[PDB]
Order: sequence, then structure tokens, then C-alpha cells
Amino acid sequence: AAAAAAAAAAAAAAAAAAAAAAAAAAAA
Amino acid sequence: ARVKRGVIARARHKKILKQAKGYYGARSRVYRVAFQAVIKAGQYAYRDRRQRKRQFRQLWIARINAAARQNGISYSKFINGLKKASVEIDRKILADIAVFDKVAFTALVEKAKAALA
Amino acid sequence: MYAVFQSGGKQHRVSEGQTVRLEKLDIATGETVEFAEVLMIANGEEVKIGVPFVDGGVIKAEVVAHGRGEKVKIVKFRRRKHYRKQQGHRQWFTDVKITGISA
Amino acid sequence: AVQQNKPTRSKRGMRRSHDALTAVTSLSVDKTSGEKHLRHHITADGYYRGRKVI
Amino acid sequence: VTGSGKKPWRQKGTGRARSGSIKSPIWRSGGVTFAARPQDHSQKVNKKMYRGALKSILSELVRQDRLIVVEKFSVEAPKTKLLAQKLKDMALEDVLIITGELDENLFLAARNLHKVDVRDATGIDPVSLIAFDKVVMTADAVKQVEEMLA
Amino acid sequence: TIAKHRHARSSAQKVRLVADLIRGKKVSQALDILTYTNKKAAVLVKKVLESAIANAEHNDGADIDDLKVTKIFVDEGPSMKRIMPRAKGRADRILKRTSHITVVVSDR
Amino acid sequence: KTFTAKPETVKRDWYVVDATGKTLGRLATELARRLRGKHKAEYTPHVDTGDYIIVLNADKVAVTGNKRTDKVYYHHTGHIGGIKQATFEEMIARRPERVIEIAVKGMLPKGPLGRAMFRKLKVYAGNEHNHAAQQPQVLDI
RNA sequence: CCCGGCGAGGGGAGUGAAAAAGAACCUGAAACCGUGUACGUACAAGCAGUGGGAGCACGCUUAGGCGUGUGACUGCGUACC
RNA sequence: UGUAACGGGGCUAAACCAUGCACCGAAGCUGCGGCAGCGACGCUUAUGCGUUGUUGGGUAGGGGAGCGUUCUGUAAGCCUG
Ligand SMILES: [Mg+2]
Ligand SMILES: [Mg+2]
Ligand SMILES: [Mg+2]
Ligand SMILES: [Mg+2]
Ligand SMILES: [Mg+2]
Ligand SMILES: [Mg+2]
Ligand SMILES: [Mg+2]
Ligand SMILES: [Mg+2]
Ligand SMILES: [Mg+2]
Ligand SMILES: [Mg+2]
Ligand SMILES: [Mg+2]
Ligand SMILES: [Mg+2]
Ligand SMILES: [Mg+2]
Ligand SMILES: [Mg+2]
Ligand SMILES: [Mg+2]
Ligand SMILES: [Mg+2]
Ligand SMILES: [Mg+2]
Ligand SMILES: [Mg+2]
Ligand SMILES: [Mg+2]
Repeated sequence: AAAAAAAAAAAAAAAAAAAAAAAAAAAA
Repeated sequence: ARVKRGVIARARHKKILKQAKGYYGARSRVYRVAFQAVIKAGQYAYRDRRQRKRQFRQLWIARINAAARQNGISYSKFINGLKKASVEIDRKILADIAVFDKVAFTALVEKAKAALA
Repeated sequence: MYAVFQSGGKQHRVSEGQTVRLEKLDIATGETVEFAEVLMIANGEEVKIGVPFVDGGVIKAEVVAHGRGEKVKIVKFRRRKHYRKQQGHRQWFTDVKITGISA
Repeated sequence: AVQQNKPTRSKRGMRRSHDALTAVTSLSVDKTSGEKHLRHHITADGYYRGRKVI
Repeated sequence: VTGSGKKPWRQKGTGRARSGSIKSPIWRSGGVTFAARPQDHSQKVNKKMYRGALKSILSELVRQDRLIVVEKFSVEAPKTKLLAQKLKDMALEDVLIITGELDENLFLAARNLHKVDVRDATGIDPVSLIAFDKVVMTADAVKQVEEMLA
Repeated sequence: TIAKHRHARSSAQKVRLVADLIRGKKVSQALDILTYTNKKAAVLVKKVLESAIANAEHNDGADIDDLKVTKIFVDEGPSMKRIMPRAKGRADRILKRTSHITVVVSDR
Repeated sequence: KTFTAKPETVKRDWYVVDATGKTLGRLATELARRLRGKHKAEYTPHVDTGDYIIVLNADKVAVTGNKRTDKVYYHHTGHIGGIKQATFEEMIARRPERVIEIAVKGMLPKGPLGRAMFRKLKVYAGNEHNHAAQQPQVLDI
């Protein structure tokens, strides 16, 4: 039958890049 | 009031692109690099003018010294003999005589040998 | 059969029958210029290297045509010192034809 | 495991050069039904070197 | 720009720029950086400067003869073709007819003419004294405007 | 006489893999090679090399044994887009490539 | 427009020279400028104007002083513990072609035309060759 | 009317001023991706040019020397803010 | 890490100090030919031209002059199947 082919493009409104806790330079 | 300004830019970028046609890669495809390809071309040629005169003045003395060592004389004696003979002929045409007319340049170094000797 | 001659400092050498371009000559489109301070004339092994010039001979030549020439752009630039300059330039040259050689 | 430039179509084709799929070099023919089946394979009909299998 | 002052996202963290509003004046559907208000434009020019301008415009029309003087010019019926054919056989093209006093038929005789204006005596202005090519002037209005200009 | 096929759902590399070896051949061999190549672009290109011979025998009056392929080129169709569920929050939409395949068979 | 000697028109020569008794530094620069091709009048920089030399008996070339032993030949290969060294007398007793070829490889210019000008260095170290069919001239230096 | 699965997609026919105005439709560039021609492309080292500059095809040609797409080979040179 | 404490080659001078004879060598100077600003000599201005010296690397930043695009008067004219 006939066509209708434009449905969805959503970024879902969700979170993003992560973080770190790998302690760097600290002494003395 | 609201200059919908596509028409100046689409010609201004195309001017730089058509000046930059022939450049490898994307230097002749994308405007954001194509601009810097030809500012540098102008910066190269603006020095290359006087570099052209320097390299050609380096070039002309070579065949003069070649013909001088061909006939049997140095260069610091040759130019000194021609300054004794008070000529004003430059390196371009002094080389261009030695390009073809070998017997007249032979006469020239004979004249330098007859000015010294 | 070729002559070397001075013109505005920038010298020239040519035989007969071909054109020579030079600067903006202040001699109109049909007159004739003599080069009174000619440098050299050669004719196939009957030559003389004058001190400074060949004495008697002079190369006369009719003046053929004017002309504007080549737009050659000028770009000046200093990187990140906030300065660039644009300029344009064409040369006004004039070609003549050698008509009269005189040794 | 992260690139630092965007490479060009020249390098993309230079990698894609060795993808040279060739077709079948030649087919081969029967002797009692006569079609161009593959070499060392049965026909779509069901023939192989004279026999009609099924 | 209707929305609210809430951020899109927090400032530090994810690798984008420091966004500030949904009404951001560099965004799509944002604001305008220097939008202007409903304003006026009338300047002020002096009494002396205005009358000096009138005395200046009343001179090149004399030196170029685009002003002509006629004593009587009217019609006795409210009909516009009568003025049309009167200007036709008078052989003018673009006329500024300035009357001296009130007139009703000749003022009813311009409402379809384009190069004709039935001006009153006082109500002249130094751009309609150049915008019209040719102009007449009646002797009921000469002294009525020179008592103004003095 | 030419024939087209637009919005054929495959990509513009995995359709060009079949049609770099039927450019310079005869249309007798350029059907058996497209049977005996095991891709799906073999079917997507054999159907239009069939329905170009069956449209140069009808609307041109040419023969079959006179023909020879002289040019075959592909253009790249437009794509719909749907999202793939990534994890740790993110989402990703994917571009699903479609193709315009063209056949140009001439006579002499 | 000054003349640029195109390669398909310019010729080549054939000389031989017996370098016995000649010093390296005062031989090699002349063999460098011969095949650089500048003693001919029609020399051009960017197009090759070269010659052909044949240097005969190159195991006799001597340098004065104490430098038949005190001339070193450093070269490194590419494997990290692999830079080697041979001296002048050992290179002379082993391979007396590379004592002249590297000497002209120094003084000749560097690039594709540098290797092109190196390609004509038909240099031997014997007392015969196989290009006398090309009828060469015995040059003296 | 034919190819094809009765299909989606395409070459015909009729209109239509035009249908690369065909319904995903006025005008349709650039980033990007393909075919065709000519030059260039395997001893060649680096902001990829610029100034010289040989070869080759086309374009006028009075055969000269120039128009143009290239670019043997070298002197020089380390992006923008 | 690799020669690696002349830029390399190589040099018993192609090294060192003296004397003499030349040459190359910067956009420096000279010559040709155009461009623009200030003082100036006569314009009885042409609002400068036959005169005539001299000037012209340049950030921040003070001047000086212009180009370019959408709506408005000129604009019922002009341009167009
Ligand atoms: Mg607006
Ligand atoms: Mg392009
Ligand atoms: Mg100089
Ligand atoms: Mg980085
Ligand atoms: Mg809040
Ligand atoms: Mg919006
Ligand atoms: Mg808004
Ligand atoms: Mg060891
Ligand atoms: Mg070098
Ligand atoms: Mg269909
Ligand atoms: Mg579209
Ligand atoms: Mg459309
Ligand atoms: Mg090669
Ligand atoms: Mg070149
Ligand atoms: Mg000097
Ligand atoms: Mg200076
Ligand atoms: Mg000057
Ligand atoms: Mg300045
Ligand atoms: Mg308007």
C-alpha cells in the first residue's frame, strides 16, 4: 500500500560523558 | 534593515576558490582552508619577485664563467679587462653572446687578453 | 645581423624583422626613434667591441603600438600582528619593430 | 584508539584498491542437456556429466 | 522571547559551550541584540529658517520659469472633465493650482486627476514646491502668502 | 537505451562491488556473471540489466546480439533514519543507505 | 627568455682518466663538476648537462700525511646495536670503488637529479673495461 | 502495450507552453560521492606552494609565437587566530 | 639511541697572521617607468598644472577618503516574454 516514512529522530534527553576519580599528583 | 546577506558571501568565497583552483586536496575545495592557501601564495610571490632577480643574476654568471674557462681565462681577469675596455654590457647579454656566437665571444676574450697583454 | 642597444637602462638585443617591447615610450604611434647610444652590432665575424659604443652606426626603428598589460596582484601580510595589504598593478608597455640597422 | 586528523579520499581509495572481486573465469557445458553450469557443480535442471539425478 | 530563564544544562561537565537560556540572543529563535522601540522622527526647524527656506525656493522657480501667474481660474459646475479639458486646451501637463480663498467646485475638481493639486493659499510646503513640475499662482494668493513671508 | 532503479535499499559500496566488471563486456555474458556472483547487488543489478534489454527491444527496435554495455554508473540515494539504543544513557541514530543504480546500454 | 637546454637534444661524451698519483680532494671535485656539467658553455641548472667519465685503476689514489689509516668511514644501519666502522686502508684493500663513489657523492648535489647525475659514474678500479666500444678519449687532469 | 512478484521502481504513449514542471514536484549552488577524456603517477622523503620550467593534447595559427588543462625537473619555503 | 665539540664532503693547504691585485654578495645606493600626502614656487584657482625638492616598515590607537547590499524620494518616467 501507500507509504509514510518520516517517523522519529530524538536524542532521548539523556545524560552525557562520564567523570574520573583517578587521583593525580599530590605529595609533600 | 535586515540585509539578507547571502549574495555578497557566495561571490566573495567563490572569488577565493577560483583564485585557488589547481591546489591539491581540499585547499581548492573548502573555503576555510582556501583563504589561507592564497594569502600564502601572495606572500611567496612577493618575495619571489626579488628572489627571481637574485636567482637569475646567479644564473647568468654561470655560463659566462663556463665560456671563460672554455676559452682559457678566469672571471676576475675577464671583467677587469672589460672594465678596462669600458663596456657597459650586462651579464644577460654577455651570457647570450656566449650562448650562440662563439667567435665573437672569442673576440671578446681576445680583446681582454689584448687589453691586459 | 643583430644589435644590442640601451633603452631606459634595460638593454635589448635583436636582429631585423621581429618586434621588441619596451616601456611607455613618449613617441607617438607612427614616428621613428633612433638609438643614438647603441651598444653593439654584429654581422657574422666582422664585429667590433666599441669603447664604449660603436661610433658611426645607429639603430632606427618605427614605433608600432602601445598597450596595457598584466594585472599582477600584491599581497602583504604579517602573521597575527593584525596587518594585511592589497594592491594591483598593470604595466604600460609599447612594442616597436626594428626597421633600420646601420653599422 | 583515537585518530588525530581526517584522512583523504586518496588514502581511502589506496586502502580500497585491493578489493578486486573477480567474477567466474569461465563456465562449463554439459554433454546431454547443454547448459552453462558451474565447474564441478550440478545444473539447475539436475544434470551432471550425463546423469539426470533428480 | 517566550520561555523561561532556566539553563539548558549545567555549566561545567559535558563537552559543550556555556549555554545560558532558551532566549539566547545568539541562538536560533533567540532575541535581537539591539531591537528598537516605537519611536518618532520629526525634527525641529526654526521660524526664521523655515521662512528663509521659503524665500530660497521662491527664486529658482522665477529664474527657471516653472512658476506662471494667472488671475482667474475656476469652473462653474462640480465636474472634473471641465478642468481636464481646460488644462488640455490651456496646454499644461503637471500643474499645482493654488487658489486664493476657499473654492468648492475646483476642490471637487481634483479627485481623479493625478498631476493636479488644488492647493490652498497658505498650505504650501518646500517639497511640494519642487515635486510638481509646473505651477501657477493667483493674485488672490500672491499677497496672502507675501504677508506671511514678509 | 537506459534504465534506472531509484531508492534501491543497499549502500553505495556494496552495490559498486558488482558493477566494476560488467563495464566493457557483452550482454550475453553480463547476465550469466550476474547470476553466478553470490552477492545481493548481483540481483539488484541483474534485474535492471534485464529490464533495459527488455526496453531496448521494445521502445527502440534494436536486436539482442548486437548490443554491448558501454557505461554503467551509480548514484547515491537518500536515507531514512532510526535510532539504535546505546547504553549508559546515550542513543544513536543510524543512516541506512539507499542507491540509484543506472544502466546505459548502446548499440554501435 | 634565456635558453634552457632540453634533454633530448643535448649529447654526452666518453672520457677515461688513470687517477694514479692523484689526490682525492683535488681529483673528486673535478670529477664532480664534469658530471655536474658546467665546463660546457650550455650548462643549465635544472636540466642535466652531464658527461661520462671512466676512472681507471682507482686502487692507487693516495692522500698525503698519515690518513691512509686515520680516515674513518662511519655508517649506521638501523638495528640499534649495529653501527659499524671501517678505516681507509681496509676500504682500499676491500672495495676500491666506494672510495671514489662516495667522494663524488659528497660533492655532487642531493636529490632525484642528484641520483640521476650519480647514475653516470661508471667508475672502476681495474685496468680494463667494456665501454671502449663507445670509443672514449683519454682525458688528462 | 512490454519488463517485475498483481508489486515499489524505471524506459514508452497521450496531454502539457515546458513532466531533468510528475505529485518525495518553482528556482537547485557548496561540503560529499560516482562515472569520461587528456596530461602526471613505482630510487620517491617533510604546511604540498611559488618562481623558473621540458614533455603532451586541444585551441587560434601565416608555418613563427601565443590561448588553455596539465606539470620532467630545480632555486626557495616550516598554516590561521 | 647514530658518526655528531668545522653544517657535510674532503683539505697538508682549500689553515694561521701579514701586505697587493680583483670578483660574487641585501628590498642599501644609482638609472628607467608609473602612484599618493605635506611644504613650496606662478596658477589670479579650475578649485590645481607645465614648475620644483622631499616623503611613503609598522601593533595598540587618534585622524582622512571611499566601496558594497535590503526599504524610502526621485518613480504613473526608464528596463523587460
Ligand atoms: Mg526587511
Ligand atoms: Mg571544484
Ligand atoms: Mg640585488
Ligand atoms: Mg592536540
Ligand atoms: Mg530555578
Ligand atoms: Mg524555533
Ligand atoms: Mg524571534
Ligand atoms: Mg657494538
Ligand atoms: Mg641542498
Ligand atoms: Mg514502475
Ligand atoms: Mg529533493
Ligand atoms: Mg523541483
Ligand atoms: Mg618515476
Ligand atoms: Mg614550472
Ligand atoms: Mg665588482
Ligand atoms: Mg631603502
Ligand atoms: Mg621612477
Ligand atoms: Mg603604513
Ligand atoms: Mg524604495
